[PDB]
Amino acid sequence: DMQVYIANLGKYNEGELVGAWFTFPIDFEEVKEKIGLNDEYEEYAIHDYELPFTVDEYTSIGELNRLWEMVSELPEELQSELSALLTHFSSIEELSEHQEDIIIHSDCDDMYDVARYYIEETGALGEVPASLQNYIDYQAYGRDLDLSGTFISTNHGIFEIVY
Amino acid sequence: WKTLGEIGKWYGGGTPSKNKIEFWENGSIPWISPKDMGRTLVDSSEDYITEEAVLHSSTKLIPANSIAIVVRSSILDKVLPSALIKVPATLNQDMKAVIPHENILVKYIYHMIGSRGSDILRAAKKTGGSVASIDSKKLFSFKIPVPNINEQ
Amino acid sequence: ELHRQIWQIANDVRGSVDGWDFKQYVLGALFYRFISENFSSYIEATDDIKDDAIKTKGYFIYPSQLFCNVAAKANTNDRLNADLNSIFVAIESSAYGYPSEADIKGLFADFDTTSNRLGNTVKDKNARLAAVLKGVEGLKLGIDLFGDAYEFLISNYAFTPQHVSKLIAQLAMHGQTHVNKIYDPAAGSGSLLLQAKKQFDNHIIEEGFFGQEINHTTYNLARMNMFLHNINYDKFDIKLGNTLTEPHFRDEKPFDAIVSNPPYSVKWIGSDDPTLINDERFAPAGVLAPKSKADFAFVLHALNYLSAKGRAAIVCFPGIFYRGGAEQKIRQYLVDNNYVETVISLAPNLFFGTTIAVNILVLSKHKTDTNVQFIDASELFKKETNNNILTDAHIEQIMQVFASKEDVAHLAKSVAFETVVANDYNLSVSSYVEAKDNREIIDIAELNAELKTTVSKIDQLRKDIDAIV
Amino acid sequence: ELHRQIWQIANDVRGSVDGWDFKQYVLGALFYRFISENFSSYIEATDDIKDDAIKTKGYFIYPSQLFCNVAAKANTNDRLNADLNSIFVAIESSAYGYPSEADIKGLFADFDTTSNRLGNTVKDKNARLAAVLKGVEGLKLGIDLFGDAYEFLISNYAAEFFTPQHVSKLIAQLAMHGQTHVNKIYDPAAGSGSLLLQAKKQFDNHIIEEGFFGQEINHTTYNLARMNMFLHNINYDKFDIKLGNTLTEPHFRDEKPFDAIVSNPPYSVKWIGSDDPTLINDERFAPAGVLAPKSKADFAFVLHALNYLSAKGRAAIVCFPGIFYRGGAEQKIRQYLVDNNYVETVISLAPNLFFGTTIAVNILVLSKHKTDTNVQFIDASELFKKETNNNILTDAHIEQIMQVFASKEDVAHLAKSVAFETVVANDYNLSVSSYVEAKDNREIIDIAELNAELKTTVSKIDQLRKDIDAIV
Repeated sequence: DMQVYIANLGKYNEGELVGAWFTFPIDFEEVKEKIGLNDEYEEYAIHDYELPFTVDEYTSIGELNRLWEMVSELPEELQSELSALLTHFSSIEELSEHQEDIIIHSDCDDMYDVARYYIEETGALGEVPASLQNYIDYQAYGRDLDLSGTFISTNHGIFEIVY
Repeated sequence: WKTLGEIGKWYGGGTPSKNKIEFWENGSIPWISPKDMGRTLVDSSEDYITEEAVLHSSTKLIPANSIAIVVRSSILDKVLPSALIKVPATLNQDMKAVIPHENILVKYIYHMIGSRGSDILRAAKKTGGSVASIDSKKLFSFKIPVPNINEQ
Repeated sequence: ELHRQIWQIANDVRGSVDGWDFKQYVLGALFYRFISENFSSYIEATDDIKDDAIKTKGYFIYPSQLFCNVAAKANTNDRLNADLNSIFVAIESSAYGYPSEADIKGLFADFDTTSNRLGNTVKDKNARLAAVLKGVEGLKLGIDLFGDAYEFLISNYAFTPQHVSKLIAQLAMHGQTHVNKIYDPAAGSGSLLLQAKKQFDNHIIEEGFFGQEINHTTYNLARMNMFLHNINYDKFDIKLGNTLTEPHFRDEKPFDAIVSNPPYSVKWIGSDDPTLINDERFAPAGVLAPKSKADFAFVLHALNYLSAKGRAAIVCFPGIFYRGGAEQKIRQYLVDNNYVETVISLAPNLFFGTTIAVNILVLSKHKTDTNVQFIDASELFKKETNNNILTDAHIEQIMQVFASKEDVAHLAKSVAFETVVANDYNLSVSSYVEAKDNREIIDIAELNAELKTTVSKIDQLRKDIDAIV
Repeated sequence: ELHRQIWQIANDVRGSVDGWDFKQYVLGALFYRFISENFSSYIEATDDIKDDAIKTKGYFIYPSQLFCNVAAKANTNDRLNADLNSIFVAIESSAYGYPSEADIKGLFADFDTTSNRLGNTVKDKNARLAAVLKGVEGLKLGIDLFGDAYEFLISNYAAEFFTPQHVSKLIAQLAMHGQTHVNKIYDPAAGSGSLLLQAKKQFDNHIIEEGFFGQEINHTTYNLARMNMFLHNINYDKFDIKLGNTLTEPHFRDEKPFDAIVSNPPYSVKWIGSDDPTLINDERFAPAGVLAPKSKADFAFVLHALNYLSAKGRAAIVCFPGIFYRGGAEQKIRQYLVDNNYVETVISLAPNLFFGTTIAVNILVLSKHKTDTNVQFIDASELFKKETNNNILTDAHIEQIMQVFASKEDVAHLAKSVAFETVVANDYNLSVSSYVEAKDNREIIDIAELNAELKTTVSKIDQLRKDIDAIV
């Protein structure tokens, strides 16, 4: 989980291929003793990674630990679905802005359940007469909430990006 | 003409995990819902969520002199519900809570909310035509008359 | 009578399945009858209610120069009617292919792709097509009220009712006789471009009513839609496919007025699977739209194809609300100049198979220099089912509001640009003026209070008397 | 948690089109997947997932008898799913003929109406086969209802009868008692017979005797319901389902006068008489006297159900609650049912406890095993009629319902047996007895009185001081 194959720019063609996997936190001198040096300093050749997100080929290791600390900052159900949540967003501090603004639904599993939750148990309208009990179009209600609300269908539930 | 929310650090709330059976059944902190709302002076709600649930609920602990407010599901159309919450109780992101600070009377703050309800509905009014409703923004951004502590 | 023939369509041809399946067959027979009547009328300019097989190529090139559909010598619907109720089916399948040969010039064809068919057996297919052709044949259609039947038949229960389209047209039109009009991105039907010709029967056509559309059956019915309204051959065509992927014509040209009706949150996977960051239409945005919407691609596409008198009247669900910093910088680039000028919100429903309030964005490369919103919530005449209709001169009231930047209470107005940047770039919280506010006088209430308390007290002591144990 | 994963796969394979054509994909792929499990596991004894001409159909005629196919020796899920740009087009309607026809023996035709050979394009078509059947090839375990996705692909509109499994469990545990007998089992008007699956694949080592001669109208529904049980090892060598309408064709009329049956009679089961053919003078509507009308012909089915009946074995049916006795048009019908105890017991239920009805039904249990007394042993609730995530094994009630159905357990706030002559004394209660004593409170005059008195006396001085403060 969350480990990188990063060495080295010396012998740029992935010659001097060393340094297998580095879980976080990752140090300059730790990897430097892992690899030696390439007679100078041109290292952390990002070429492979077990990460739940998208990383770049020249990201500095301090930025990597920064990203990891932002990952470890977030709750683990969100850490499981960072791939889905980052589709709406573009960065993690951006995600850390509205990290309070996520509605989690383990209880709701499709849009129908979202409609039934926000109508029935929320009580968004009050009266459910027995003459009117069946007669609440959860499908169209979910269509209209899908038009309005930013929704994300995931494995562990449905995540509503409300602002 | 004190602008809203500046009298005391009002809170947001915080939503737990309902699958945490230890953090959903036991304990005695009253878990407050907007269907528990609509009443007046609800010290304790119907739901009794766990006292250890604050490990995995991200809520706000409240004193005996807090007030509550909703931001979903009934306003954008009507006047806002409000209740005087009086125990240490907790609440989600479906609604919010206000504690005032020292420049005030919390009953005067409560009834300043309820009094200006016909206009503080209008204050941050739409902010989405969804079940999503009135923001925090102009719920923080309106000048109301707030007198001195001898006059509340 | 108009509604009598509408009633004839609403009963007679409706058989014997769901209308979306036999719709193609009905409209194909209707269109064939139209070409029959039109071609027979044209060849009289001497009694061809029955033809003659004397086809002259030096003369038959003149419809191919002129109407670009030589039907046949004697294969029209008037001439089908004698051989109606006879073997066989595919004479119409032939008489589709032959007039659609016509390669000279600018084909506007590949077109009558309806009847295939189902059908279960060949005699059943023959009897059904004979019934359809007789029922189309058994109508009382005079000569100009022909497209109205198409207007009704496309307005089955299942599409942008005519007053809303008229509102878009009047928003598209003031102080303007200027080639060209029009371009349409994501046209759907040509029903909204129908009113373009009702405007352009007045002076003249200017250029072709250019559309592009995705669904191929919708494409065919739209092409025959704007064919049926006596619209000339030369200019008036629609391209098939997505506009987000491959818009054309890119080169032709910066336009002068454009309308739309985009779909509801249809997705697109292109950000950035090609280099759409470095295109000509999404690059001044700086970011691309997410996959849960498409509308801003349409509006940047729109303002790309736009002149000094270029205006853009587009519709939206309220997904343009604020929706975050990328959507902010969309809105910001719009309010970077007077690109967007006015917005107009309506009231729910007003739309088929739909709920929500809709929004009407008006765009121009033209100074104001501020945003003057022109918005009501009522009225919005909501008496005929359901918010129907914005009646005749009810829309003219709204256009008069649109006319010169008015500031009417309980109605929207100008805002400052400094206000809306002081605002977080929103719509349409300003203004939303304060309906249904009432208050009363003390003395009536308190005298009723004291008298009912006295009634209550004497009833309470009377109840105490009634407390008999 | 595993069915959460399988559930998410069931959600995601629905992208991007509905299970009308994905019917063909799921059924054919899961069918040959079952073949490559079972039939190929017969010929493992370790060699091939990539199966080849190792079948020896001269000796592999035994699963062509027992599994009722040699399916595809050279056309496997591996031997058809590899590439792009091949020859040829046509692999999904007609010419897998040797498993589809398969006349020798026990053939059970319209068996392979999903995907044989045609066919639209070159390898858009056959590479659709390649890529999609390869993405389905690896859908592993993560097996009793391993087509839970198929139990949700048939439930795609169902999130009209599509077998609510709690009701199905209720019928199967209410098939009890007096059940270890022959035959096992008959079903008229079956439809999606997975109620038969939890009725017999549950009772597999218990008792397994005979075939399940269901009969439904919709032919695609018929075929999918036929192979549905066969998906998870319910044998279709001879244990089969017949096609047609149940009154025009009540085959088998000869085999036999049945003993134990179940059914769910749906709606859309009405028919016009009354009767124009010799069903005016048949074996079942001449005992009825008056005959089944154009609309309410649900009451014919119980007339059918007594037609296939014996005294020991009991029969559970259901009807939507448009039976009180439905006037003199059905009174004698009801009276025929109380001529003797042809009907034995009735049970009511709770709305909804179905897929969006929201009405109850009436369970009618019929045997000629008499006491004799009228039975009204019903219970509306509870019957926790919320969903299937609380009280999942028992409803805390199926043993209690079982005990009431066992012998005459007459518990209050629940209805009990009445006299056989009481139902002809009354005008045929179905069911008004008993419905005992909800929400009847009673309080103390002094407590309700003095408290009101005190709170008024609070309110009077509150009114007076309010008037004081009402001064500006």
